[PDB]
Amino acid sequence: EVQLVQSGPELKKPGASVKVSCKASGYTFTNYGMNWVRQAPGQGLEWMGWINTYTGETTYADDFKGRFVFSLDTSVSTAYLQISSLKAEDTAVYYCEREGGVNNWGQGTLVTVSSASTKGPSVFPLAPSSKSTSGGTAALGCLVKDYFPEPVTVSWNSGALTSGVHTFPAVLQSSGLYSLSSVVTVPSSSLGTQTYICNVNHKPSNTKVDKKVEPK
Amino acid sequence: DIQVTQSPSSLSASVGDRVTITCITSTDIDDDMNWYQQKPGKVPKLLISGGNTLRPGVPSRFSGSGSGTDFTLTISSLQPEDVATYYCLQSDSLPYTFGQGTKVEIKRTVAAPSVFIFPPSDEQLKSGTASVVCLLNNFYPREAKVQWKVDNALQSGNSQESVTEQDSKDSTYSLSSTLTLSKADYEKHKVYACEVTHQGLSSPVTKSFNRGE
Amino acid sequence: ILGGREAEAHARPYMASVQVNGEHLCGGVLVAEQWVLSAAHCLEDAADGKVQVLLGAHSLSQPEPSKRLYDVLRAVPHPDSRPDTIDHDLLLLQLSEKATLGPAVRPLPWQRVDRDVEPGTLCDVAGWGIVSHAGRRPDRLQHVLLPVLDRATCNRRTHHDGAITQRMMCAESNRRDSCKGDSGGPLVCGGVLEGVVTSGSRVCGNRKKPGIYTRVASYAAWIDSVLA
Ligand SMILES: [Zn+2]
Ligand SMILES: [Zn+2]
Ligand SMILES: [Zn+2]
Ligand SMILES: [Zn+2]
Repeated sequence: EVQLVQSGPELKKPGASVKVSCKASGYTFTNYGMNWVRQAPGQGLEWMGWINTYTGETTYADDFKGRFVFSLDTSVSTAYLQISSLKAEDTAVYYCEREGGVNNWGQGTLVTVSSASTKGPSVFPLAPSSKSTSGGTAALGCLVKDYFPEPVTVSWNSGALTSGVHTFPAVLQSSGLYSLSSVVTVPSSSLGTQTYICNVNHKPSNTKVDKKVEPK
Repeated sequence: DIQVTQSPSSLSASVGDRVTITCITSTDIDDDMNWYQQKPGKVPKLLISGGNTLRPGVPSRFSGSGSGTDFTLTISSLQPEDVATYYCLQSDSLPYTFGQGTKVEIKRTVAAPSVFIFPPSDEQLKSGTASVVCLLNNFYPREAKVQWKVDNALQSGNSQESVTEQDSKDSTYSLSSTLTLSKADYEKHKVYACEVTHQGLSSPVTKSFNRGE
Repeated sequence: ILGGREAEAHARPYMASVQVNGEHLCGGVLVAEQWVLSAAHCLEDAADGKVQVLLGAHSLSQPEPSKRLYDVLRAVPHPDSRPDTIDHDLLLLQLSEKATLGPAVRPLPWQRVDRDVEPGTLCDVAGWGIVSHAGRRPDRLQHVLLPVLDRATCNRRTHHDGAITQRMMCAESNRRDSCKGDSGGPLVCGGVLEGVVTSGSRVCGNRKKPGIYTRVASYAAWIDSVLA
């Protein structure tokens, strides 16, 4: 099966450069070119350009002419996007998309451009209670506070608990650090019986926190 | 170089309605129009490609029409899981061009939120900050007001809200409001309450806790 | 052939006309003394009719001493070719007897080394295929020199959208192209047979639809087996 695996999230200061990778598998790399697509936070898709994987020729959309360079490494079936003289406005998810056949995309790479430094989150429980009960339904969660930059991933019981899960979009606090909450609604009867752990990953700081949430 | 104008910017329709989205190109592109769907927090998915070809595995309720400059995407019987932003893409020649997108939302019956309040954790207190969380769960429409009251005194400038995207199964939203105080300020007060105003609630609902109790 | 010119008569002694009921259907290429290579879909299009191969021709209608019409002893389509695909579109035809060789009839050495023709290489395609969209059939052999188009460009969604495998190649089509009736004919790069014009419902002369050629080198073992 076709797969496109992109490199992890990045944090870079203004003026710096970044090189994002897109590793292809399950098909002959040089038989299909690669498109690069940008999505700034809460904005639309922008087609950046194409790289011909066979000849190395590139076509850039007008808005991406200058600081953006596509390149290859055919021996490891990988396409790269390099961005130079990084601006705060370059903060976006960058996707690679295989051009032609059954449509395939990479998972995206979020690049944040800021003078601020990396910070792992602190994970506090949002304990279930008597007034945190919807009759015979209870609510519990985790508060993923004070981290930079985006993104964070939150799962419940190693991805075994998905129903009723609401992971809120992160909000930037006055401190210039992000904070979010991930909640889940479960049967009140299950509180004593079932164990509830929130799995928090913050790749930019290699933070991996598992937090048990229990009635206080 | 080729330009694309997508409309509308956003729409709300009910389950079973027909949704129609337009894309107009600056120049004649024959039938080289594509349509992508991007669900909240997900990677874009190609639904229709050149010649209004429905991609295998995509429900037959999605169809494309048009040739030349004027293209249309039709969702014939809108389902809850179709909530997304849709983007056309012209692929006549390089560079390709996406449209500005159309946010498709579902209009459903009014649903009052379930309200929950969470005091700060003892662990967070040890650090010198208190975060009080008010949760508004599974409500429709998106418009809701959350007011924080500390010992019946109205709060301002010390809270932040975050709302989820419309749920793909029940078409509701959820909201979290976070009241942030110093440990010192937090311990200096007793009653912590969040007052919730929404269309599905006959009167504003308050969820409260007494610090320590 | 679209946007070409009349070929010099007998300058391509390998050029065969694959006929059905005495009428030109496809191009073909003499690869051995008794073997003509063409495209699998031509056999489908022939069906009921008498399949014959015309060698030593320039004009299809005007008689000449170099012209010789051969009966086909055996029609060998590639076992993996299907009517709803363009893959493995090869066909080998055994003539009733070994062809009489001379200035106007000579087999062409075909590519054995499985290495892609470099993009931009000018290759020559010849045929008695249509010369206008109106469907005009030339009486005399036509040819055109086409630049090879890389596979990645050819697989862009605008073009062939991933259908071009490693066993296939493309050439530029904008206003110059191989057309209906050219299928089965040769694509020759620097004196070597590299491709066979692939059958299909492709419109000709459109830049959005590059010409498609099956790479002979990919089928070297299958060609060797049938030719022995
Ligand atoms: Zn097309
Ligand atoms: Zn037109
Ligand atoms: Zn829900
Ligand atoms: Zn046919």
